[PDB]
Amino acid sequence: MGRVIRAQRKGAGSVFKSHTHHRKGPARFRSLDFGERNGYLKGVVTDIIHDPGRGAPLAKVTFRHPFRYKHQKELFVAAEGMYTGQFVYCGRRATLSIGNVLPIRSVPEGAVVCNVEHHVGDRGVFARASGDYAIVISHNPDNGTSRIKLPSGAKKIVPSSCRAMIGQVAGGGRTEKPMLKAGNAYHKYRVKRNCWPKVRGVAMNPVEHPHGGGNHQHIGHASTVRRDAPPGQKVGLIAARRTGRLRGQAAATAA
RNA sequence: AAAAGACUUCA
RNA sequence: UCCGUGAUAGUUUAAUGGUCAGAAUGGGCGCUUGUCGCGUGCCAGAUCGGGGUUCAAUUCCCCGUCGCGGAGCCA
RNA sequence: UUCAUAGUCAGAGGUGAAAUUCUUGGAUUUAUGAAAGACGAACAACUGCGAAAGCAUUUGCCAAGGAUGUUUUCAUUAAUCAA
RNA sequence: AGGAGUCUGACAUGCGUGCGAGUCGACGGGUUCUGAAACCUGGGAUGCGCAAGGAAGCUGACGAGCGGGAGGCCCUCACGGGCCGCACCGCUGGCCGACCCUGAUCUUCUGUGAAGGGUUCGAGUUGGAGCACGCCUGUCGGGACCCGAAAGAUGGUGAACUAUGCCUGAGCGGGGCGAAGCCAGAGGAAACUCUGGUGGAGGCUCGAAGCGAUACUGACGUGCAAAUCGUUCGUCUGACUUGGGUAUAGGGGCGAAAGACUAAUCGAACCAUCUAGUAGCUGGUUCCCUCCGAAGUUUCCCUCAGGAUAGCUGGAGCCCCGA
RNA sequence: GGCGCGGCUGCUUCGGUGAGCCGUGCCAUCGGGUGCUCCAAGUGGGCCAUUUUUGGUAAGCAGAACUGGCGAUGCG
RNA sequence: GCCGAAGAGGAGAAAGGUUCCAUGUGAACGGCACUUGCACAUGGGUAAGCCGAUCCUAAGGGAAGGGGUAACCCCGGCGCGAUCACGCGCAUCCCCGAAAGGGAAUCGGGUUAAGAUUCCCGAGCCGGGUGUGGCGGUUGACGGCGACGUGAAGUCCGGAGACGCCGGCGGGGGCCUCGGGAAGAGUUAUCUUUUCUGCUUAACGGCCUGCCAACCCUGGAAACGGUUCAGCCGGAGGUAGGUCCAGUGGCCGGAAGAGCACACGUCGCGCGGUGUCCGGUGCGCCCCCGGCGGCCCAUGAAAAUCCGGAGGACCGAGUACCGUCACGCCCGGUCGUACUCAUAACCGCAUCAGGUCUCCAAGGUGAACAGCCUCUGGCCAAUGGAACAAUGUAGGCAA
RNA sequence: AACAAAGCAUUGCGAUGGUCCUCGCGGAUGCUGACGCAAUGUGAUUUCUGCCCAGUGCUCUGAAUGUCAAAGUGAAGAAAUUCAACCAAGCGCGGGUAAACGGCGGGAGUAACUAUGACUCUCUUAAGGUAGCCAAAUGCCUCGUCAUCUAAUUAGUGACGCGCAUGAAUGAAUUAACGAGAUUCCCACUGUCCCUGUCUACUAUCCAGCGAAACCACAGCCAAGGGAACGGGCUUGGCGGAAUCAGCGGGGAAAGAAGACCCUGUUGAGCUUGACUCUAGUCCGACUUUGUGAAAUGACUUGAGAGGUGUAGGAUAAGUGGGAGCC
RNA sequence: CCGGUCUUACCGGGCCGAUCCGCGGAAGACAUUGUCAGGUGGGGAGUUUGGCUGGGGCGGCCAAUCUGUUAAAAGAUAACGCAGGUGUCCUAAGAUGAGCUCAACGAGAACAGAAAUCUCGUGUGGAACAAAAGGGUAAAAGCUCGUUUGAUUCUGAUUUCCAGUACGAAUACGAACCGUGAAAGCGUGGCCUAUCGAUCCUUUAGACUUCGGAGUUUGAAGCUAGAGGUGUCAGAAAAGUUACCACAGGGAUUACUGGCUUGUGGCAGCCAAGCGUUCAUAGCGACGUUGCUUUUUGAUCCUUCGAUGUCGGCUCUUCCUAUCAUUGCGAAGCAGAAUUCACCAAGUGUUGGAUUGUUCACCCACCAAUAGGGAACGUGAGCUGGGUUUAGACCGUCGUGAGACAGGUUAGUUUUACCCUACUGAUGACAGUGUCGCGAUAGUAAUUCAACCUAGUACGAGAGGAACCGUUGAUUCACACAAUUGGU
Repeated sequence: MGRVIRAQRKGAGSVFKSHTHHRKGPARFRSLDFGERNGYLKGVVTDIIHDPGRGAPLAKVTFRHPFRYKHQKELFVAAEGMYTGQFVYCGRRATLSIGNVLPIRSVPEGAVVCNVEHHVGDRGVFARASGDYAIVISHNPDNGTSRIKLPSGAKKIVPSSCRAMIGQVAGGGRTEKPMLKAGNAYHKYRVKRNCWPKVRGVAMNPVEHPHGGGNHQHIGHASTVRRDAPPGQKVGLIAARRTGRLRGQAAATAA
């Protein structure tokens, strides 16, 4: 049989983890007391600070409104075009301006949003990463459902009460340009949850992977491996729909 | 609104 | 050199239950067409070499020539 | 087109002819409703405008340019031009 | 000097001794010496026997010689035969259950049971037995004559070595080359261009501290050293080097993945235990003498480096033909 | 071993025969090289020579047969 | 003669664990001698308010439900006022975790065989904790256009500490250096003299000509002007100029006719001299420090502590209220400190050519490497003797 | 030359993510969000990346038909035991899918000089090797053949060439820079060489002192022969004055290691897989947790009705007691 | 609004002052656990993975069974010994009885050749009997015809199995029961010589037995007998790799050195077809045949697996002769003359380079010629370390894969202080002394070339082109010295 394949090493352990202490703080969207046509939540962006845990920026927002419990703060997710000294509005009668957060119901159809909730008050799930955005296609006055298209193209049915932020996430185009030092890849790995560099399965000797062994390097068996297959076996193309470059489309996806 | 291709050189 | 794996018409290549052998292409003959070709009807194998068993062997054994794959450590 | 809902049967799609495709797990075709994306039919004409490329939903905003008419200014100031 | 047939059980025996169709004694009490033990005794325990068969019902006799050949007698005695007579072996056949067949008398619910035969198996006579301990010898066993491997398993102890991570510090002489783009000078309508020039980017170059470890296939090779020395060679602002504090622990970890690395131990760490593993394999197994004196063949066998069963041997008893 | 007497029996005609059995009498060049029982051993891998072989060019080959020796046998 | 970033200088971390100092020995050690020693024996030495521990918090060791797991084992009111005694307010807890992250305060001279920034002598300061008076002030401060300089419960907001890499200007430091040239030392087969040491003093109470950066100060009013090493800056008002703030291990000057030797000259004391010398060069951008530009698919710790903004209920009469000066005092209650730190004190079985961390990158010529040096300083490794063949190992040169 | 790498592709993932550790809590995912995370293939640039879905892998839809477990459910039935009906995922039935595993052959005849073959055939098993490269770090034959270079070159380089057995992300070709990587040539130079010398140093040697191990059944001459066929010693021959110093290591099958090779042993161990058997994990159906009801559509009591398909018989003799009369 | 107070006042307490009333979301009889069922399931774990055998593989059956030969044996008898069969096929391809007798050849029949068919004559085992071999048999055991069912049940003495060991098989009976047949008899499977499967379980057969108060149904348990898998045939449920390896052993067994052999290899003799114009023997020489060597290859398995260090090379000593050169020779198809073949002969020589790890061999210029063969393929307590031959890696080929190849490639370690012995070299007693000597005996030193004299002679048509001494010098080796030249 074998010594454990790296995929089990994910598992638990100090080596597989991110530097979670290092991450900058929780960036959850403030669950509104109530009302909010301008300023029972008014923010000023004061600063824009990088998030190591995702590599795109946050905007530092204060947020100052009262009560007790009152709760306010802090570093909310940046959208494109957010600047120091711009106003942020968070809630139901917030102005429809980029950087403001409000429930989907309040948003006009055809407006790009980010930090969209799965479930109301979870504060925001979908459209997060750099330069991505969901697109709110349908509402109507929809008591029942607000239809949003996520960046993959899947059309998601969400409760109209789910809040989102208008605009697309900052940092777009990050993906376009090539890393162009091994060392650039290296530090970028250090920050995230990953064991790098990666040795190819074929490169190893048999004990380390299903791919390993053989004088010349090659996968002894067919690469694409079972949904049924157990952990340790399941490597390569897991249960692949198709392979090789030709004749597909993006995901389509029914409701 | 057309199934269907060729066809040696110099005179 | 050892263990595995085949061969059937000019060529590529199906097939059986022991009594029965095919296809496609290529080719041989007509018709298309002014003439070739595209197309259209017609035709034609000692099942590798070899011996044995049987009522009857293309089919069941054994050998061999060739073409294949796969092994051949610790020097 | 997709989604949902209504109803419903043996086709549909497509062409030269067909097949691929789609198809009983109820399609397509049919009605209404939603969201998204694209484009502006009808209008659009031997037609108008920008220096040219080009530019066509109506509608609102900033701001340009060519007509004219004035006889105001420079009173012939100007023209074309490789780089 | 130490260093190998031990220990006792079972099952089978040899040799011996007491009673002998039963024998056989714990445990208690009774009692001395002695922690002992002994003796009397109830007599546990109910073996092996005393007769057997078989799934189970349930059933269940002991008479005979024949031959060889022990020995007595009769005789008659130089010889000698006749008879019985039993050892013991060979040979014969009936019986008692089981199987199968015929079954009387008859009982008359029901079936028992004379006579007789076949058949194999076991049993019974002239082939009548044991028990008990001791002392032997074997077999199997328990570590099983003794030593001798790699192992597998459980639970602990290791990241002071080393791998990777994290935290937080520290280190990199000096020199070379010259990316951003802007000045002047100069051109063009613009676009932007030429030449001088500045500034300095870099898993950049030559190289110090520091890291690494290519070559002599040198020196050493019971060393300075359980991987060292000299000289050579590579890197040296980076995916770099490194101090400390520190994660991740055994088919698990860690690996830029070599089966590399986890305290001199890694294709599965170390410790202790299971454990006196287990070895058809190698080695060894310690006093004298006597009588006789090998096999290296045959069938079976996951069988051919062994078992098994005869074959080859030898002892111990019993008896009196054979080329 | 052979004979006679007497009983019983068999297989194969209500048919012919011996054989078997029992009972009873009669008459007849070697020389212990040897039987039976219990329990135990190494084995349960050989060799060679001679003779006869079969394979193999052969072989200090391989593999049998028949025997004597070595193994386990001194001494000359 | 050798050692030179330490093939052998100084200070230390870990680790050792008394190895240190002294005296006395010499059986064993030291791979040999030994009078010696890091061997043996006996005595002796380490002294902290101001060094460090200590307090904080960082990967994480986690204490704290519930629950798997028998189980081992593993994941995830308190506080404060308040004096008369009593009531009021809130959100994520609490310890360990760096003797090299962060941090309240000390130097100079002297002295011991052995300690020493540790005791002393002089001087200073801190922290923590009760009294005192000078007065600076009083319906909670004047001055300076301004900037800015010279009370107090309930209650919110917060810096410093506190932070990456590259390049790299500026201040100035101790250096290196030169000369005027003291004071005093070398030395001349044969001189000019030069050459050499040497001229040195705190921490810090007080003064500063106080750089850069910010001055959206004021004031001025540039459409081309100012200005850098470079980028730049400006009419959301440039350059002048009237102002500010504002560093330092940094100028001054005091601490300080406090101070031990440096050297010579002296029995001892003393006395003189040096310590109250002058001036400057060399991007040595070195270490400390303040700025700038550039850079990252990569963004560079936290808390303790120090410390103030507010925004204020209450309280301000010959009564009564605060806060730097000064000052007076007490406390200062814990542990550690020796020595080695390595070709002999660590790890490696050894007095092992191995391995093992920080600072001293400013010692002189030459910065191409390497060498040589010197007032630091340190050393001649536990074997010698006499020849010198071949063999061998290091190694030069060969027509 | 291995690994990494930046760059290039497939695939899984809609969040309580899929995936890893874990009985579990929970954690790691991720205090992230498809421009993200995992799982894998290949490996800068540049030009490119052909054909095959038959087998294997995997995936898709399956409201319909042959196979497809258990339970509940029906039949015989005292049980139970035998049988049925229902049927998931899974075989079947069908498709997609090679930058998935991988594959890319076979033999023929033929031109108006011969030569050669543009031209006509199919089969295994899906296809039948395109661009390139090619005497290859892949070529057996083999030092292939030609050329360069050298005197002379199994080397090296260039060209050819049915390639024993090249070839496209099992990546093909190509290629600047880089390199303690592999091979070759030239100049410079030289003691590597002709061919050895002298010289230094420390050893050596000798002296004083200190003072070891390995190893040791064995006395220890040569040439022959013999012998278990590789004798220091038997046998015959031949030689030898001992002892001691220094050396060259010929021999003692010299010491040093119970051969790593190889064979066996009903030995071990790591690894593999479509041997065997199992065990986690995943998918899927059922049972508890568990409470409701629309009806559509299955079923049971009573009660009141339409009627009851064996030969002949108008039609109603399905089959039982009753049975001479009920209004 | 109330209370307290000093009611031109001050304090406390309650209510109202943007509200009455009555944790959030999602989702819900699912899901998630708990449990069970089917499917996938080297992710993990435990395991196995057939012998023989001229080494194990790899091919093969010679792990069961028959035979002619082997086989010397009455019986028993080996080899991967020769030769070849059986693992089926048969209710007629059995049984019996009556009745017939061949295969085949000649002769005869228009057509028919394959021509049967039909006839006659001769016809002894040559035919016929399913099937190997072999042996057997002529009113049959073979043929023909009818009938029949005994290929029935149960039992077995005994032989084979095997000298005593099982299943199997045979060779007979008896008991029961039939047939045919005239019957006597024959008939206990196949002409004969004999043609296969335990053990649990299951299956059924027949009858009977049995399962713990009585009583009654259901099944179970069982005796005796037959059929269902074991061809690894006297009976396992069952694949590989390891070059990462490990262990116990074996020279019981390989590679490998040695030894035996000597087919192979090398060399020779004999004979002499034949060719060389003619001429066997100047030369060349087949077929055939006998040998010698031990230095290639093969064979064997004696020696070592508690260890024999590998190839190639280098250097260093020694040898053989089957002689390449040199000396002396003989013949010639030897006019000179280059030569060609061969005799005696081992003294001395036998080289330097290019490719390749190479040995070998190819090539180049040399040379007088650049011989071959042994000494453990002489030579690792000398060296070297390129190949071979570990662990890393690539390519090609094969394999599902681990991984493999007498397929290629890059990288990849060389321990020891000499006790004995051997020799080189130095010491060194006894004896009446030192020195000078003798010389038994022991080691070997000179080899070869070029050129000149002879001679442009001999010999020769010519072309070309010799000898002996006499002279000079140099290659190679040895000893030695150092004036010179050269090094230091």
